[PDB]
Amino acid sequence: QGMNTIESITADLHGLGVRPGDLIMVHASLKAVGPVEGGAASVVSALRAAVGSAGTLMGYASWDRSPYEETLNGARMDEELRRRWPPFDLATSGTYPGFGLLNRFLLEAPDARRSAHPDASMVAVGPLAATLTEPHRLGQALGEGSPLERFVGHGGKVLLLGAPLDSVTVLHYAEAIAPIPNKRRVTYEMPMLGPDGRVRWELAEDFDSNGILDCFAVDGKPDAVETIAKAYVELGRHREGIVGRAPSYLFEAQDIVSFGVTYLEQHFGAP
Ligand SMILES: [Mg+2]
Repeated sequence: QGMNTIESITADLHGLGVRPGDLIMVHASLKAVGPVEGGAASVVSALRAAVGSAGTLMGYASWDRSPYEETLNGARMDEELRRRWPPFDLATSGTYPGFGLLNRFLLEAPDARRSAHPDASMVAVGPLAATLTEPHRLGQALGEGSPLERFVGHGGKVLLLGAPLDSVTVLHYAEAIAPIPNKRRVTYEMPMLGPDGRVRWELAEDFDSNGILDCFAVDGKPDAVETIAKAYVELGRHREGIVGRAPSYLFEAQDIVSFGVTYLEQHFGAP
């Protein structure tokens, strides 16, 4: 039909390998998925149907008003602002649109929870929701201690619904743990909520999310996430298929992270 349905999307997910009980991190382009009856909310319903009440869904929500670049690497932050930057509120603050409209609807799903790192904020729904979303500290955006580390430890799977291979966020965790030199770092500041005296701008120091090494940080050229995912795809371990009208991928998170660490060691462990 012109519009896929909750049930037809659930069938496509199952055919791609999603199973009841799974922990799924989703990156979607809902335009690639195409019209579904009831819109993006019905895509969440289908995913929930696919993983059952025991499964957990997860998404990279971030924040539509994050001051990442405005505070990046000791930038003179322009107090022209006079600090009326909107506070990061877990329930009301918007998601970063670049990571997909679906994260807004995961947030609206029943009993969904959201992590407190404003720039790296994660949404999760299901038994593992609090486990995944707490703790989430400045300086632990995507690496050790982050929700990504626990997503990998709990056997998560990465679902791309028409999103490109560079959107595989769990490979930022592989970047963080890979025993190689010359890894790039950044610094920025975020409005925290500390000892309930409102906003306290606090500082983070973390690995660079836009290029872990110099050669991966060039514009117009593949970053490490894309480079590694493409190389991993050649093994034929992942699953591919259509969901709705979107070319889609399902990856085992432990395996692609382990591949990514191996890849980075074999290629950049020399310097
Ligand atoms: Mg369990």
